[PDB]
Amino acid sequence: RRRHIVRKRTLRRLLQERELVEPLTPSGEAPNQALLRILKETEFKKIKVLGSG
Repeated sequence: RRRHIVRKRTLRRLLQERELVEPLTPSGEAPNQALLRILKETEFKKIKVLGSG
């Protein structure tokens, strides 16, 4: 234990998603949206927090 995030039961979906979303599909439709939702929903969120000091 260290942080607060579902990892034990999560990996279960990952290990089971090896025959669906993983081989060709990284997360879903494509990575372009992964970086998009990350960079577009965390564009300023992560930076403002990371550049606190």
